Amino acid sequence: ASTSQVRQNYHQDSEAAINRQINLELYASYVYLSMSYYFDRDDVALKNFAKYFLHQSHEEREHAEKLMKLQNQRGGRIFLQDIKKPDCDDWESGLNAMECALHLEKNVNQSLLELHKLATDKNDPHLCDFIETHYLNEQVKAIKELGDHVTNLRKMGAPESGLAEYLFDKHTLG
Amino acid sequence: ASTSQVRQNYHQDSEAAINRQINLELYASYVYLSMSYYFDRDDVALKNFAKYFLHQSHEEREHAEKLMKLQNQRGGRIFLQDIKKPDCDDWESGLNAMECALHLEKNVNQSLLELHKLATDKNDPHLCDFIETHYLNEQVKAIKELGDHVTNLRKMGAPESGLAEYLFDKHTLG
Amino acid sequence: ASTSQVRQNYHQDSEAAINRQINLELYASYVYLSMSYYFDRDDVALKNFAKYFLHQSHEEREHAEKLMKLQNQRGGRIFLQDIKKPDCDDWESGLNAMECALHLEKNVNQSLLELHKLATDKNDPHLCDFIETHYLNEQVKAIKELGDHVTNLRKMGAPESGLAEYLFDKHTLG
Amino acid sequence: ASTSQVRQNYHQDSEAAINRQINLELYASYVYLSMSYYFDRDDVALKNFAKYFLHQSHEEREHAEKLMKLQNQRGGRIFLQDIKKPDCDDWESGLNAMECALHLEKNVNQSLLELHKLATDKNDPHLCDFIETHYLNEQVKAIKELGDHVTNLRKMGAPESGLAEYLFDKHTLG
Amino acid sequence: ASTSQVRQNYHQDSEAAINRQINLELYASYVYLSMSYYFDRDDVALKNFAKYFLHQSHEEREHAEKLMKLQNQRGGRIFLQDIKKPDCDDWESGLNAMECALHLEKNVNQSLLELHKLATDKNDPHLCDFIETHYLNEQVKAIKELGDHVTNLRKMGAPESGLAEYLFDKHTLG
Amino acid sequence: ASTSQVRQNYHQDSEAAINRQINLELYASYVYLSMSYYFDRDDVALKNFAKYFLHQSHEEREHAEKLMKLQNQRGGRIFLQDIKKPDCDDWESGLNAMECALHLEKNVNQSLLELHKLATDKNDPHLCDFIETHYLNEQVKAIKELGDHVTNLRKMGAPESGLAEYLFDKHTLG
Ligand SMILES: [Cl-]
Ligand SMILES: [Cl-]
Ligand SMILES: [Cl-]
Ligand SMILES: [Cl-]
Ligand SMILES: [Cl-]
Ligand SMILES: [Cl-]
Ligand SMILES: [Cl-]
Ligand SMILES: [Cl-]
Ligand SMILES: [Cl-]
Ligand SMILES: [Cl-]
Ligand SMILES: [Cl-]
Ligand SMILES: [Cl-]
Ligand SMILES: [Cl-]
Ligand SMILES: [Cl-]
Ligand SMILES: [Cl-]
Ligand SMILES: [Cl-]
Ligand SMILES: [Cl-]
Ligand SMILES: [Cl-]
Ligand SMILES: [Cl-]
Ligand SMILES: [Cl-]
Ligand SMILES: [Cl-]
Ligand SMILES: [Cl-]
Ligand SMILES: [Cl-]
Ligand SMILES: [Cl-]
Ligand SMILES: [Mg+2]
Ligand SMILES: [Mg+2]
Ligand SMILES: [Mg+2]
Ligand SMILES: [Mg+2]
Ligand SMILES: [Mg+2]
Ligand SMILES: [Mg+2]
Ligand SMILES: [Mg+2]
Ligand SMILES: [Mg+2]
Ligand SMILES: [Mg+2]
Ligand SMILES: [Mg+2]
Ligand SMILES: [Mg+2]
Ligand SMILES: [Mg+2]
Ligand SMILES: [Mg+2]
Ligand SMILES: [Mg+2]
Ligand SMILES: [Mg+2]
Ligand SMILES: [Mg+2]
Ligand SMILES: [Mg+2]
Ligand SMILES: [Mg+2]
Ligand SMILES: [Mg+2]
Ligand SMILES: [Mg+2]
Ligand SMILES: [Mg+2]
Ligand SMILES: [Mg+2]
Ligand SMILES: [Mg+2]
Ligand SMILES: [Mg+2]
Ligand SMILES: [Mg+2]
Ligand SMILES: [Mg+2]
Ligand SMILES: [Mg+2]
Ligand SMILES: [Mg+2]
Ligand SMILES: [Mg+2]
Ligand SMILES: [Mg+2]
Ligand SMILES: [Mg+2]
Ligand SMILES: [Mg+2]
Ligand SMILES: [Mg+2]
Ligand SMILES: [Mg+2]
Ligand SMILES: [Mg+2]
Ligand SMILES: [Mg+2]
Ligand SMILES: [Mg+2]
Ligand SMILES: [Mg+2]
Ligand SMILES: [Mg+2]
Ligand SMILES: [Mg+2]
Ligand SMILES: [Mg+2]
Repeated sequence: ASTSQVRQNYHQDSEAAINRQINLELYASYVYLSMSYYFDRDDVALKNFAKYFLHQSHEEREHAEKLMKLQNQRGGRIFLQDIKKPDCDDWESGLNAMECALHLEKNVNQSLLELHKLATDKNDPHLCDFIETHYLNEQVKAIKELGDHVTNLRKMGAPESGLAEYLFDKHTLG
Repeated sequence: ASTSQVRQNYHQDSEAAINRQINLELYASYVYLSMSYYFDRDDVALKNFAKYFLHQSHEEREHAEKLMKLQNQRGGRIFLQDIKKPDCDDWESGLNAMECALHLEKNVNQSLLELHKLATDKNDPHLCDFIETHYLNEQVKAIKELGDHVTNLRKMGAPESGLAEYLFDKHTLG
Repeated sequence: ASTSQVRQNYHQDSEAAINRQINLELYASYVYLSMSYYFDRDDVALKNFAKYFLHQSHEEREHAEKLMKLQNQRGGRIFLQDIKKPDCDDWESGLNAMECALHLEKNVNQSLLELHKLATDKNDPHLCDFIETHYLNEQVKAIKELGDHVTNLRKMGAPESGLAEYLFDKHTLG
Repeated sequence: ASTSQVRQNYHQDSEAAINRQINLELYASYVYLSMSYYFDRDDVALKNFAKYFLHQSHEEREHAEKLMKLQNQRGGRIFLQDIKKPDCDDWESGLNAMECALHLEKNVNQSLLELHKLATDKNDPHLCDFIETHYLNEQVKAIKELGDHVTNLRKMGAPESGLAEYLFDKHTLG
Repeated sequence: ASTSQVRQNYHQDSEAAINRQINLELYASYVYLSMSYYFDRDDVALKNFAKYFLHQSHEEREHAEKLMKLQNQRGGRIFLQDIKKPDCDDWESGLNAMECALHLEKNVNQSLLELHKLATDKNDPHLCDFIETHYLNEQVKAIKELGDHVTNLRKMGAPESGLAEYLFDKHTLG
Repeated sequence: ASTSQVRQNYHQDSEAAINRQINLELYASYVYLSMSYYFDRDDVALKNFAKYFLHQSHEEREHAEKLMKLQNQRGGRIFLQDIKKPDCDDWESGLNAMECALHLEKNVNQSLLELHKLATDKNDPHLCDFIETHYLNEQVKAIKELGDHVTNLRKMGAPESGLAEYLFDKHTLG
């Protein structure tokens, strides 16, 4: 119960929202992990898709860690939840994985936007700045990159052209 | 259904056991993550406990990844499950965290030993070698290190001596 | 007849099996040699297929040499046999060569697995360790790589697309 | 009585066997020490035989130390015994010393093989791996080297040719 | 049937003769391989004989490869045959191995001379130049070196003097 | 029986005394070896005590070797005896180990002093100089260092303070 000695201008609702966001970032890490190893299957075998999604997975773990650090910086208390498995076991194709990643990042961005709204409603400028500085432009860049990737794959003839996915793997992700 | 072109001498039971082990390693990663940020709380404030457990968390993620790679190398199919949250939100003390980590690593080791027994019963020497080479001695070393740590903390007067935990933090984990 | 001064715990059946395995490795070297120069024909002209299979040929000669060294280390006696010519003179296509290499490596792996079973039945842990350390994971990696290659070529449109085989030659084997 | 906190899957019989093996390695160190200084006598005066056996003596001390470390890693308890003096005070000749070293290393290897059998019967894969990784191939290499040395000395005309032992000292051990 | 686009002034008899020569070079590689590991036996133990013959074995594999490349350069088609095992399993002595190698190289040289005669009869100056440039002087040098070696071993008292073979191993092959 | 060609002014009693001293130095090496691994136990876990005593163990082996060399330099003949196991299996504490080491080094010093008395009574100045130069001041320094260590541990509150032994381990032995 008793307060943290550091706590100031940090609403309990913001504290809870940061714990939800921690879960979401870990969930995103897990989705990209799954995607990565899909492309490492002997019957998929797109090694640069695999590295690309692994890198993205590790990023998301870093995003989670930074929110954990924030929780403590502000005197909130971290409460972890189960990290749900991804929706898919088999991601179908390079294009479909990229489409799923785009939708994931748009979902993560919507959560961060709700979090910023809350921080604004509770007049927490430090939390607003945090989210703006470390998260919002990362999301906009990730979303733009994924859209670019989907566009290229589509134009190249994916998913039906295995050639298209192979060449994208070498030229864009390589 | 149809076979993987790479698959040879890889029993379905071993395939399932590797998927269980993947979950366990990710679970271990999560426990150490939680422990790490506990020591980063302003009311705990043992920064080298925090770094030590973070490093251990990242290790475990690497151990999971290597099993995922193995699954694919052998032509098995990765099936992920929810990563359960840790048993504890509050780890009590440096000593109690170390005790919990020891019990975690002994549990992980017991799983790997059951996995090796299975691999032996199914006459899978490649899988036996894998487990021996990459996992079993890591576990024995981790277990020994954690026991050493618990011993020192106990001898120093933890958990009642906050001095003991502070000085261990600086001299052993620092 | 009279024993080797070094010989210990080395069954005559293991000695014979190692001589068979020596022949098999040299045979594998010969198959890859043949494949290599097929891709060097003026009417095939895929120079990176050619280098890839030449490298694999030299590897296999090294694998044979290490078994010869082992035979002597254990006090067995090397008995060489004719190295049979490969099954094919003309390997048809990049894809078909890769398919044949996959089947070759799976055959070599099955032989090594039978050899390990024998070594296990004769309670020869040094020989078990030898095979595990120097051979079994090499086979699993070779098999996985070849499967990956076959998958890519298939997805790209080989063997009918001469473009697919040309581009694979440059991007994967180059 | 009470258990070690680290102990897992480590049979008391294996614990005792490791203590016996520790004694044997120290015993081997002592035999090579004695051999070394024999060749340093003014009436023997083969300085490279002396260095060769001293190096081998120090190796064996390292092999003992690694088993001591293992005992502790696994939660067993080290119990030392007297290190018996070697069988011989006077080793007769370079050839006879080499012959005695060959028989010593074959004895040490037989002990390690019995130890591996025990570890296998008690389903201790970590201990099996330990012995395989750190000991069995060292023994096979040592045995092969000693056999090679005995062969050369014999072919050269030792022990009757003092010239043979002198020249072996310079060309093989030098 | 249909011609190679590159083929010019390349008689079918020369094409067949190059395929025979390819087999012979691989056969020579195999003889030297066998010789090499004979000297690696614990009861022979002449390590520089072993390295010398291994080097010669690898050379011969290179000589085969260059003929394979030639076949393709000229638009002929490679047809491989079984590589026969060597005549001997046990090479008796350093001197006898050297004598056998001399006879092998003289046989290989006689084949190359017949090949040059054919190339001359078919007015193939490119093939004549090839053989002259890459093969004939190599043979003359190899033959001279082997004769020199046999002479020295004979003068030193081989094969009865094990000392002679030991010292040759160190001073000439070392 | 017959004399060594090198022997001069070297009494048989001195020869025997040097053989006894060789045994004592090896015995000291063994005591420190045992002490070292005691501190490596998971329930003791003082790693710098362990390194300190291991270093001391290796020193003593060097002291033995130098006496063996001396025996031969003077034309005496080395006669080895069993190296007795240490008095203790369990050394109780850092303080008690240090106390036992102090008593060991004082015993070794008393032996060397008796040896010097003998060398003096037999008018062997070379042996007197040997002992003075290589042994007596080493003993005085070792004894002083061990006394210093015991004093510090005692003042710090050992053996009851596990904190004291931990901090000594880091600051003095570290
Ligand atoms: Cl607040
Ligand atoms: Cl609030
Ligand atoms: Cl939950
Ligand atoms: Cl930007
Ligand atoms: Cl299977
Ligand atoms: Cl199955
Ligand atoms: Cl689940
Ligand atoms: Cl280790
Ligand atoms: Cl045997
Ligand atoms: Cl047998
Ligand atoms: Cl045959
Ligand atoms: Cl691997
Ligand atoms: Cl146990
Ligand atoms: Cl037990
Ligand atoms: Cl005893
Ligand atoms: Cl080896
Ligand atoms: Cl023509
Ligand atoms: Cl023609
Ligand atoms: Cl044939
Ligand atoms: Cl010349
Ligand atoms: Cl005298
Ligand atoms: Cl006297
Ligand atoms: Cl005795
Ligand atoms: Cl001083
Ligand atoms: Mg959520
Ligand atoms: Mg891969
Ligand atoms: Mg990202
Ligand atoms: Mg994120
Ligand atoms: Mg669910
Ligand atoms: Mg989706
Ligand atoms: Mg910014
Ligand atoms: Mg589980
Ligand atoms: Mg902090
Ligand atoms: Mg770890
Ligand atoms: Mg793990
Ligand atoms: Mg739950
Ligand atoms: Mg717990
Ligand atoms: Mg290992
Ligand atoms: Mg065969
Ligand atoms: Mg070419
Ligand atoms: Mg290969
Ligand atoms: Mg092979
Ligand atoms: Mg045939
Ligand atoms: Mg085929
Ligand atoms: Mg390995
Ligand atoms: Mg014994
Ligand atoms: Mg000397
Ligand atoms: Mg050795
Ligand atoms: Mg040893
Ligand atoms: Mg006795
Ligand atoms: Mg003997
Ligand atoms: Mg090894
Ligand atoms: Mg022929
Ligand atoms: Mg050798
Ligand atoms: Mg040559
Ligand atoms: Mg040739
Ligand atoms: Mg035949
Ligand atoms: Mg012959
Ligand atoms: Mg020339
Ligand atoms: Mg004594
Ligand atoms: Mg330790
Ligand atoms: Mg000392
Ligand atoms: Mg001493
Ligand atoms: Mg004592
Ligand atoms: Mg002095």
